[PDB]
Amino acid sequence: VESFMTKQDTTGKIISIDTSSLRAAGRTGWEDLVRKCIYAFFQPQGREPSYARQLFQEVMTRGTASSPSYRFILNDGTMLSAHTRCKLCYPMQPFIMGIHIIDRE
Amino acid sequence: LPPTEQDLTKLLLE
Repeated sequence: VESFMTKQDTTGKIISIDTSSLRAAGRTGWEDLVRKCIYAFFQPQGREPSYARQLFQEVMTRGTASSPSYRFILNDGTMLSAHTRCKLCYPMQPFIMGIHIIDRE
Repeated sequence: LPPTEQDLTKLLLE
């Protein structure tokens, strides 16, 4: 599984990212990949809020959330998709752990 | 509030 993790505080600010799995995956361009994926996650979905905002609102009320697939474009024109799941964790202050899973197919 | 380019540069080096 090609993925990366984020941690957000309860304002939704990202306070860390873990790219260890991407760096072990043997492909170049993972920095561009992570930026592009995050930016796609945070983009307004037409008239609806971004998946980031939808997941944040849901996870803070109900403790878990999941996005459908969203697409983004690497610098060389390569089209990928990802989806995101997250979880409110009570350890310290409470934080939101998110996993972002890449589909290359 | 989305993360800016500088927000991500910081997270990715830290």
